[PDB]
Amino acid sequence: GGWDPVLPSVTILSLFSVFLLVILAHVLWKK
Amino acid sequence: EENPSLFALEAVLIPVGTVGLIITLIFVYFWLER
Repeated sequence: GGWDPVLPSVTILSLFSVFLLVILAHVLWKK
Repeated sequence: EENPSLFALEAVLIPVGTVGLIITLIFVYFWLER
């Protein structure tokens, strides 16, 4: 109790970007 | 009349680019088979 900070939308979008990036690097690495 | 700020938005900067390349790559893998 005392106003807890909440993560922003930019951070979530950033996370999704990194994850998708890992998919691209994984497919090219395994190719 | 429109603004270029929204055209260079975040979705075009990384998610659209990665999603497109990822979909194309997985399709390429399926085509190759082995």
